[PDB]
Amino acid sequence: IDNSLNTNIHQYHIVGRAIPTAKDKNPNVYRMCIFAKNDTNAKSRFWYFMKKINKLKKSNGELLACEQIKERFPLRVKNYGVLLRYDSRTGTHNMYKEFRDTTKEGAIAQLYSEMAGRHRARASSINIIRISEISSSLVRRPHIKQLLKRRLRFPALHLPTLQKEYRKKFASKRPSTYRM
Amino acid sequence: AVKKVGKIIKKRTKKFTRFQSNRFMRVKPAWRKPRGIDCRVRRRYKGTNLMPSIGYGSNKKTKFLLPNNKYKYVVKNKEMEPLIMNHTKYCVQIAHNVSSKKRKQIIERAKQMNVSVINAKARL
Amino acid sequence: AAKKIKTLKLINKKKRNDLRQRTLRYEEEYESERKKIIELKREARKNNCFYREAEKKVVFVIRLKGVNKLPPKVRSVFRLLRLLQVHNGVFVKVNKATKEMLKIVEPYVTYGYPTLSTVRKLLYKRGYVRVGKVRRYARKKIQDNADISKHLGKYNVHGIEDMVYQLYTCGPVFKKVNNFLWAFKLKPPRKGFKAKRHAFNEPRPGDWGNREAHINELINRMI
Amino acid sequence: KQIQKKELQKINHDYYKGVAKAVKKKKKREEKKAK
Amino acid sequence: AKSKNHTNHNQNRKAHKNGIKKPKKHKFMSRKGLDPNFFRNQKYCLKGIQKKKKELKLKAKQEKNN
Amino acid sequence: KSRGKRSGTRYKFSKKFRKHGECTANKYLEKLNYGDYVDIVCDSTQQKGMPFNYYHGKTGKIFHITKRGVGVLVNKRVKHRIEQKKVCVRIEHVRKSRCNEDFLLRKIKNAELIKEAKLKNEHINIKRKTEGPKPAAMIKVPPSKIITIEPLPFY
RNA sequence: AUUUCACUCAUAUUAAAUAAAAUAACUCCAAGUGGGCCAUUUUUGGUAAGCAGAACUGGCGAUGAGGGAUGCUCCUAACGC
RNA sequence: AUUUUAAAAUUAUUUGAAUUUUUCUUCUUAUAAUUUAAGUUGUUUCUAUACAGUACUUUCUUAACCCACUCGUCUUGAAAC
Repeated sequence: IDNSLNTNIHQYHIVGRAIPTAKDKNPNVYRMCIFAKNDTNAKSRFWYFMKKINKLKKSNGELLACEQIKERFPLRVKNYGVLLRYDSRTGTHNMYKEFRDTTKEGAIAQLYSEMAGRHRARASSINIIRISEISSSLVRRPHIKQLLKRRLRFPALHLPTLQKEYRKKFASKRPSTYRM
Repeated sequence: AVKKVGKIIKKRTKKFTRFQSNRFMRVKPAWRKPRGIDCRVRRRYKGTNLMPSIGYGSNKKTKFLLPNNKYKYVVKNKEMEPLIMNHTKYCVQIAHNVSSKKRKQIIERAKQMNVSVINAKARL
Repeated sequence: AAKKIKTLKLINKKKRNDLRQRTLRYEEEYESERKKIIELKREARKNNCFYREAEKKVVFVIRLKGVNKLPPKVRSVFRLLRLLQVHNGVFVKVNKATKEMLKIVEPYVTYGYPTLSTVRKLLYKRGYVRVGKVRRYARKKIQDNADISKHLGKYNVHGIEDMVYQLYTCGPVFKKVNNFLWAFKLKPPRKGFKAKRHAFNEPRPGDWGNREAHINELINRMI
Repeated sequence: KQIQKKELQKINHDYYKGVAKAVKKKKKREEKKAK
Repeated sequence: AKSKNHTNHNQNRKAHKNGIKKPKKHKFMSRKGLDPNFFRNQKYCLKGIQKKKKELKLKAKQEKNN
Repeated sequence: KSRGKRSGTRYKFSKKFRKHGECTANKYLEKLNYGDYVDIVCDSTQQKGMPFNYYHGKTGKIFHITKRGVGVLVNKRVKHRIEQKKVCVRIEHVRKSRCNEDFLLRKIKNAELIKEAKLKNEHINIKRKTEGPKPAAMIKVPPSKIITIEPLPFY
């Protein structure tokens, strides 16, 4: 495990309720699972979603439960379909994307990197929705379709990345990116 | 740089010179506080004839004492009576307006008194 | 004329033994609280019911920005809450009014729930005490119990672990202890802040705002 | 700790079941709103 | 030469530099010209009570001083 | 260029909607005492005995009573200091306040509670509560009423 | 309405909170000042202006230190050695 | 030279007890010192076995990395073309 390699996203589960009032004796308790860096950001984003959908904020409400959802199996290969809602500089769109990796945390991190690279959509301008595992049959994007062939194999054209211990400033003769 | 010698701890050397006393003869090296308006030194620009302030004053526990670990005191003709008791604390200097005969007698008395003299070899 | 010395010695011994018993009861209370919270959460998960713990009622807060370029109301609230330097820190009781006035200073501060080890470390390590006469306090490190018994022992809180308990639990004595305890001077972080210019709860990296349980980590480098 | 482990399995299972039902209901509503 | 015809900048800061001064709030307020024909009676009231109290004071003083 | 008496009262002094006509025939019957706290409200049906532009909405106390005039002491800000000002207004415009009915009710409650509290020799936190941190307790909710929430799509 | 007596209304945390709240309050003598400007936000005239004119606040002037290559006002931050 | 003391701890005795159940287990009855108490003390050299020197302290001149716009002035704005 390397801190540089790993990201900092954890699935969080939040349950909350408005304070019981005289006008409405028992309010409908709400529950929702979201992705964030840590529990404080999870609570903030949860309450923001509350303020946007249901008529309720911090002062006239409170929390009930705040837990962390971790994976059942960290070393399996799955496929994830996630719906989005983001806003461009000139409009607002939604779109559905696919991703393949070990866990929902990595899937969300990969998705955020994808958005930043492909649409310059900054982090605060994103909304995740209805992320769910999907079967191999029902994947909708060919660039993840071809990954699940019967028996994959390919070369290793990636250039070497050696340690600072040996990234010296001089050498004996020209190396080769061919390698194996 | 601060100079450290024994117990006397001095924080500054290079007696400060007046601003612009380099390229103007009429301005003498004696320091003054330039008043000016856009006079640079008052504004305290980065590295240009920094001015004296109270913070450079040495410690009063060791302030006036001379590298001899001993305060200096001037003498004129025969005024050695108040020096007998504090011979470990006060060194004696002959006043520059003393003739050879009087200076000779003073040096004679002081040497047997066992008190150091600064300008022992004056005018001889 | 000499009985006084021995009488004072027995007084000191009695104070020592009483403080011993006090800290034993306090150590009982802490472990009792931890056991109770664990068992209550387990029971909640066992049944179809949920358990939430109330806010910790005491908040440690640190100032982040300098002195220039502040709104007059902001500066007045800082001077009223005793955050004078740029790395001073204080404890505050939690009330709706206090939180409301903290709401108008949130952008320039970082506030959260203490936790016990770090409050103990702050009291022992960076703690300083107003000692002298009123308005002439002449801040002085603790190093002892004589002065704390002299001025604050009247309310029977003489000692140091008494302060630890009286702080970690919202008890009878705050307007005395917090007024007695000089504002904590904090060292810059061991690694550094994330972004002074952005909120913590923002998805972008940032620091200012509400950190709740996380403040202890950053205090452990503040020290 | 096996009894608590069973309980935790059950509660997280119920959470995911609720989420899946929400997904299915939203999908059905989208299909209805399609035409 | 054009001259700025008005400003109110920095006025509030100047006011609060010395702090917003408060009136001293003394206890009694004078009755120089407030609703006469009532304090006209009140002055006689005070004179009468003072006269009775002081005459009793002098009576006690004499009967104790012989 | 113009700073007359009623300047800039096109709406402030205007009587509110469906409130025209003379002042209520019971407002004359209020009882006033020296030392009471009072509010100043400029009504427009009455014309003489009128307050001025700034004083609408302020408070004060009663220190002068005539056949119909009422003199109220007010703190009016001027630059660097506050100076007392006595304003003479009329009964139609003046109006009994509520700034002290809370404290009066609190005092009455104190008188009728701490009497028996002292009789029993009990100490109470008679200072106002200012409810802050709620306590921690256990609550129930069946799984049949937990309604999830999820962000909404676009349209 | 006044005076004098009764009686007594938390006061041991102090009639809510928090307060390097008495660094206060007052009185006296007196200099300089009385052409301002920039910045986020609000806003008047003019097409616009580094324009003319106002508004709550902060700065500059009265002030340097690190950064923006460089800059009277930007960001961090205000200075004993 | 009338708080470098008190206790605080440590060792070695002794006292009764205790408990997490014993070689840093704790609480003192009584004893003598240690210091983690009660702001750095010791050891070996060199200066050096000399009376002015190449050492040692200092003044001055040269260079070297970094920085530094002619002052005084009226001015919102001065190094100013």
